[PDB]
Amino acid sequence: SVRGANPLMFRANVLHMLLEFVLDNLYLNRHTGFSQDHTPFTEGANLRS
Amino acid sequence: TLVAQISETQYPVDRYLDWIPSLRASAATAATFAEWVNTSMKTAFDLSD
Amino acid sequence: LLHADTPRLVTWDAGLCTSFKIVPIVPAQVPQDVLAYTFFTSSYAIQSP
Amino acid sequence: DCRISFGMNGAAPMIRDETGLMVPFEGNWIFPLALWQMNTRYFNQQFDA
Repeated sequence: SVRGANPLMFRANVLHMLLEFVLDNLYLNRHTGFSQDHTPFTEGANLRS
Repeated sequence: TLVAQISETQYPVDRYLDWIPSLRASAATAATFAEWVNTSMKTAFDLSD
Repeated sequence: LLHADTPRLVTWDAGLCTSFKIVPIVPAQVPQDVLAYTFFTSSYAIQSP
Repeated sequence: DCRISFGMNGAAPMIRDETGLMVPFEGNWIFPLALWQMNTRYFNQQFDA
């Protein structure tokens, strides 16, 4: 059936899912740029672009 | 003298227009203000360099 | 042995560092015959977090 | 914090005071200019009448 799965193999599938979660997030955050707020909604905060 | 009026600088100068609303200018905001001061004096004294 | 593939270690990301998102499941109840439509902020096209 | 609540079944609408109280749409009020700038569209609909 295309709508069923073997219940005795959930742990194996879940374990592989967690490994995929970690691998997909192996990145470094990058500094892009900023600009000051021209509106009074914030007290002159610097906002990322 | 003029930049200290619209920013947070320890330069000792008498503030006479503190009742006029303004914001705490950042480097980018102050740079545009400084550019305007530059051109104004250049036109008055007829400078091109 | 002569030439082995070099893995990609350094990769850069310039977006939000999140992996969880919020999705609506059932639409709201606007308009309704209890509260006028002027109450809701969606009537003013205000963006919401 | 100036959240506005509609009244039910003939009750008058109320707005939040700085101390936290709810007051009806009458009397003498004191508003910083930033408040009207944030909610220019909403305040016009509710207050003009």
